[PDB]
Amino acid sequence: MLCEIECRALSTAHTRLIHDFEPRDALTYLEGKNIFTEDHSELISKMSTRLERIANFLRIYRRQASELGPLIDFFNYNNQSHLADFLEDYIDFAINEPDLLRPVVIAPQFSRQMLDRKLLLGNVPKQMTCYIREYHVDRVIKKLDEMCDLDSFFLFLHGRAGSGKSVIASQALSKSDQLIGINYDSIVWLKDSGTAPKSTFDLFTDILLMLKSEDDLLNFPSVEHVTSVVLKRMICNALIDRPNTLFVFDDVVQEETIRWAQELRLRCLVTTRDVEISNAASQTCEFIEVTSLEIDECYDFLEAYGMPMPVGEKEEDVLNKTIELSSGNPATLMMFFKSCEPKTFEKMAQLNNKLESRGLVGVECITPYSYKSLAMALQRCVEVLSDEDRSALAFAVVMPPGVDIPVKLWSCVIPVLDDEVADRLKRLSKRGALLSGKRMPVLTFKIDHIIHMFLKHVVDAQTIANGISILEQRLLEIGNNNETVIRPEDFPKFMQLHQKFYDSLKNFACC
Amino acid sequence: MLCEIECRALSTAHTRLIHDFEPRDALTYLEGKNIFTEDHSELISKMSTRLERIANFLRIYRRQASELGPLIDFFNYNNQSHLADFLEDYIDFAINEPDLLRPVVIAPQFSRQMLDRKLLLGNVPKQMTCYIREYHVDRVIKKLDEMCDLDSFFLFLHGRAGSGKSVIASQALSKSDQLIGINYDSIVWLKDSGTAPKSTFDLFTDILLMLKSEDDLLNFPSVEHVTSVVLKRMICNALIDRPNTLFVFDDVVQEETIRWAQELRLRCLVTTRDVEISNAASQTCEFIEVTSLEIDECYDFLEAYGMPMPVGEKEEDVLNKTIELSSGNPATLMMFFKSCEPKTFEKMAQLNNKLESRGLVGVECITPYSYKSLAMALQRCVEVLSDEDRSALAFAVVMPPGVDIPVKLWSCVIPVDEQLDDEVADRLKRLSKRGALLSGKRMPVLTFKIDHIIHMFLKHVVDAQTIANGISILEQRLLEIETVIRPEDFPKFMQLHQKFYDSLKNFACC
Amino acid sequence: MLCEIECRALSTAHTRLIHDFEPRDALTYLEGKNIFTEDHSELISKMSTRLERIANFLRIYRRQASELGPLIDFFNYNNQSHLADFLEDYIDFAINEPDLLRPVVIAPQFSRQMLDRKLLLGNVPKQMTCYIREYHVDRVIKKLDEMCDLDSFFLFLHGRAGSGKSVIASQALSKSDQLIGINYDSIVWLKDSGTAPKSTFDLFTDILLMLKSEDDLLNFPSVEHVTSVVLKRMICNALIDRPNTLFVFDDVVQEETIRWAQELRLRCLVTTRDV
Amino acid sequence: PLFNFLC
Amino acid sequence: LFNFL
Ligand SMILES: Nc1ncnc2c1ncn2[C@@H]1O[C@H](COP(=O)(O)OP(=O)(O)OP(=O)(O)O)[C@@H](O)[C@H]1O
Ligand SMILES: Nc1ncnc2c1ncn2[C@@H]1O[C@H](COP(=O)(O)OP(=O)(O)OP(=O)(O)O)[C@@H](O)[C@H]1O
Ligand SMILES: Nc1ncnc2c1ncn2[C@@H]1O[C@H](COP(=O)(O)OP(=O)(O)OP(=O)(O)O)[C@@H](O)[C@H]1O
Ligand SMILES: [Mg+2]
Ligand SMILES: [Mg+2]
Ligand SMILES: [Mg+2]
Repeated sequence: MLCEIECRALSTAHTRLIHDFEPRDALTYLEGKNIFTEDHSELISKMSTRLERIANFLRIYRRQASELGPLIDFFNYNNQSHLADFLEDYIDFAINEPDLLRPVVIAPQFSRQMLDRKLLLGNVPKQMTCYIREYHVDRVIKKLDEMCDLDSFFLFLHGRAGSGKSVIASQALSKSDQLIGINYDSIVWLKDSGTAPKSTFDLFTDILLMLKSEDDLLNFPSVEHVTSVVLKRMICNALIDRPNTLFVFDDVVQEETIRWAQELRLRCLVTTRDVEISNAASQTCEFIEVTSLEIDECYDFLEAYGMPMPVGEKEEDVLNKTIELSSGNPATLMMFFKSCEPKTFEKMAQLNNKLESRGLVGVECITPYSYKSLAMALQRCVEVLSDEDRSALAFAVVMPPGVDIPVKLWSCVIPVLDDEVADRLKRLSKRGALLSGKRMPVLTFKIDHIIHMFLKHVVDAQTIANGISILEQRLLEIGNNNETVIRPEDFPKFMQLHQKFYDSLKNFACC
Repeated sequence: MLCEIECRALSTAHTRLIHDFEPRDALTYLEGKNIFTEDHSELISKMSTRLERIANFLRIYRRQASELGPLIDFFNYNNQSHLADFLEDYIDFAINEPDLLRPVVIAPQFSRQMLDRKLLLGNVPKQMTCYIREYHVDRVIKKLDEMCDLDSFFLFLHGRAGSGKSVIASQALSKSDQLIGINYDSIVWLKDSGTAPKSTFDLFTDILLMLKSEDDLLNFPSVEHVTSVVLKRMICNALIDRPNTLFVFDDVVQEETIRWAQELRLRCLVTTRDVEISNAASQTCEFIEVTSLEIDECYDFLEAYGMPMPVGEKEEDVLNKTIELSSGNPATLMMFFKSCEPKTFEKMAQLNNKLESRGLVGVECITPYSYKSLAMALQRCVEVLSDEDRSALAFAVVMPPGVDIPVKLWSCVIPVDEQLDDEVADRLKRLSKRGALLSGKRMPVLTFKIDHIIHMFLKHVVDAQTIANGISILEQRLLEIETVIRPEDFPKFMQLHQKFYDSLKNFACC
Repeated sequence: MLCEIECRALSTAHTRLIHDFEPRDALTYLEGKNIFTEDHSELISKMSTRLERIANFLRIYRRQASELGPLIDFFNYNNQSHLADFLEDYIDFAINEPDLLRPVVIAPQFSRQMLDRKLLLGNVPKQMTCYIREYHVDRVIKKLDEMCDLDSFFLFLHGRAGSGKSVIASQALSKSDQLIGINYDSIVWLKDSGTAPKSTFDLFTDILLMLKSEDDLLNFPSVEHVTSVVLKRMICNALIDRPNTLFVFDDVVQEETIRWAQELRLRCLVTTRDV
Repeated sequence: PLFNFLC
Repeated sequence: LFNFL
């Protein structure tokens, strides 16, 4: 057999091999130097058209000869030297040089290739444009480049709900030209969102079909009933036709997904909310945490869709009110914009009010998000939770939001050495980014605001007042024992510092 | 694989690939340059008719080749060079000199008889002729021209019910000769009107089938039951053979449609009544609003269909009565004409009476509109409404129609679950955005307004009780301590509008 | 490609192109003036019978050449000038004259064609004879002639019940020879009489089948269940094979008929009672 | 009744 | 707890 270079030569010189040539002249010469056979030569010698003898000469020649020699050493002798010169020049531009073209560009407009065709067919969503988060989308692309060599690997683009992960993944595969074409041949982007136990098999069923050729989508069988070992095998089968393929698994909830992904030796990008699913994978696991939109990125995000920036002080304060409330969160920020109607700071503060006295439901709007409101999202994040963690979370209402507070200061409201509290609050921040860990000065956690007004209008109206009371109780129990600064242990006895918000919470439950 | 440009070339030059060509001639020349397979060649070599071998050659080719080279390098050698010259001309007036493509290599073959074929097969409706709204159809064609370059986009031709959008879209794809052929190769026009959750899938099932060849309409599988990811993939599959394709989605109600349209990177014209569905799309969204027919344009429309123009003063007044009543609305105006029987200004004023004492049902008629009366249309617009918005709307009867009035003057009849009633404005906004039932007007003072068609809808339609209750609930707040808005020194007496209140009370004493 | 005149020439001169000719003599001449290819010529040069080489020469020739020149400029040189004279005379009777035949008559007895065959197959009823209402049947034919140019249009032949409309329509398409053959290629005459809401779809189902070829009436599927947008599309599909076609919709009651008729851009005569 | 069958 | 989670 030949190879990619020599067949690139036999393919490249076809416009040429048609204007002047005939395989019969060479048949004897190939019947001779022992690289053909008199039936091969029979097949090529009695053929009506010359295009026949040529197509058979070029098919037939490639199996018998160890190389493309006895075809250069022929176009020479036959006064067809204008051919053998092109081919010897090319063989020189490959035998004599360790450099050619690499995977890059020489037939331009990858703009309809990589952008249009491959993204669309791999079901990659239409990347966002009016704002791009540099750092994160960039690190995704980088960390994807570093791994394109690898045979299988997990990249976990994990964050809060509506924190913007999928969009960032949309952009990281839509910006560059490297990831698709240079680093990976194809893209398969599939939304999971599986909760049932039958969902994790169906997913890889639609992978298996994302793979299958345009031919035989018609032939699609009643594949719904066939074992898992077989669906797995049919995929790693149909995966032969797919050299270096990238997999985006948008919105993973079950670690069973990840297990199949790790049995099928796949290359995976993963947007998810729960980070611990990676313990399912024993492997090169790399992580990228989608933090909350910093106050300045929030500005950028606002400016980006045409929102007027403050002047008076109690307007920049109004907007820091909005940014504080929606504790840096893309989605609810967007809903906020879509619902800011006249665009005035005035109607913005209207919303700033509406948010405290009606929770997230006050700004719920039609948004690019699959969800009417972030509460619909967090819903699931709360359902999946260990029953005990569902409890701890359910009680963490009665804290102060956007305040760093001690573990013991938490031991008062949270159910069951009470380090166990920390363990729950850990599971709780890892699995939907519902809390917030901060190691020193003292092991302390923190509850943000979005993650609070979720729970406000969501936990049992009684349990609010009960957590408030169970706190004022153990606080005073602790009493019977006798800013960038943590609350000291001489002063835990009075959570009254946060009386303001405590008085509001109280008015909520007690009516 | 190719793309939309090279396939736009393969599609534009099809009348030619039909007039002189043969795939058998190219199969041999192409197995060599690596663009086929012995089943590909099997499928194309044994086919009874040539249009079969051609449709398989252009399909398989659009999928198989890394480029559009080995098809220029063939029409040449086969003395069918008159083909490869056309295609190389197009690719050159595409990569190197852009823009020049529409004037030079695409337009000199336009034909006002090929259009009608393309329109018909794309299910585009038969444009209106006896009157054309110049401005709107024009700006539509314009804003469509501006975007044919773009890869995917939404144009929202939004308005009231019966406001005339779809007809205008019918005309906009029927006026120019550029939009179909020059700017876009094909048209697919599909009516939505989906309310169920299965509708948004069935639609794109019929897209998928609007696309598919006359061959393999036979082969249609039990696709009724097949995942969304697969109908979607099946489309973006079958969408390769469709370079620059325009999609009209006539009468969209559900933003789920728009979401599919946006996952499928489609090019969409969209007629709809609820404008907010565009929030579903994070993308290039552009808008054209079909306003109520201006007072002069109504004249134009009437003359347009043979209606006698006034002389006496109380005849121009009869027609300003009609224009006021049907607060500039194509459809009810048309029903009005269709029902004016003898044609006299007299029987027109007869109807003008009939409209106040029988509502839209007094003039409901067989019209090019799918609807007997504008109320059947507004029906849906009222069902879809947020329950709370359904309430606000249900109460806006007891206002003065065709009168500009303050928000607080509205806070009185309009519901709400303190001291700042802005919530009323938010609801009344949702209410104008979603079927154009109200009317927002920012300064001099924040005021809304309910029109007349949109009023006499509610008259003979809301619960007979809620009228008298809204009237009294108004007379309560009514007391506490012309081209000119009513001042805050004078809100305590709505008696200025006593006429249109004596009318609802006489209505509610029946 | 050629066209209707030049292919009418290659078709007309076949009785002639069989008695004296051979494509090999021309193969080199066409391999030469650049209008053939050595595989094309291969296909035509090794063929057992002459009728083979002729049928391949006449099929193959029509794609490559911009015109019928390098075949007149050959029958000349080959002592087969009695051919090239007929063809040059004909090309003169088309290049040099802006007049030929129009759609009319030169193979007479349209009496079994237009009367028998097309009327019967389009299910047009056996026209009345013992009395004809001049004025009305006449104005129908007239007003149909004036519109044969148009792409789609409604003619409403409306009256009282039993007032005689359908019969008049029977006569207007059975009298003249123009409406069928000259002005319209085919006739489709279908009785509606639909009252239910399912009737208006079934009608256009039987249109769709009035259209379909004698082949594939056997293949008729369980078409009863398939959307309206699809029945509509299958019709405007199968309507490609039907240039200028007239539609009689005998006995319409529902305006839904008329709406489909107007979405399907049809040419319609209509007998009805309700105007 | 709050809307005579929506209209 | 949790009104429908
Ligand atoms: N540049 C952006 N970055 C993040 N979010 C954005 C951006 N632009 C718009 N958004 C809005 O934020 C919403 C949430 O984005 P995204 O879908 O990526 O969240 P997510 O990380 O997938 O959360 P989940 O996994 O819970 O769905 C989008 O639907 C969009 O409305
Ligand atoms: N340009 C026009 N010329 C003649 N008649 C018109 C025109 N525009 C509207 N009409 C009449 O008004 C009716 C309403 O127009 P159209 O069908 O476009 O409504 P629409 O905007 O689609 O409303 P909806 O979205 O509720 O269907 C038409 O059916 C027609 O009878
Ligand atoms: N020349 C004629 N013109 C009209 N009617 C005739 C004539 N000769 C006979 N008739 C009788 O009149 C009857 C009614 O004719 P026809 O079927 O045309 O009515 P129509 O207009 O179709 O009414 P409908 O639409 O209610 O069926 C015929 O069945 C026939 O018996
Ligand atoms: Mg997601
Ligand atoms: Mg519409
Ligand atoms: Mg009849």
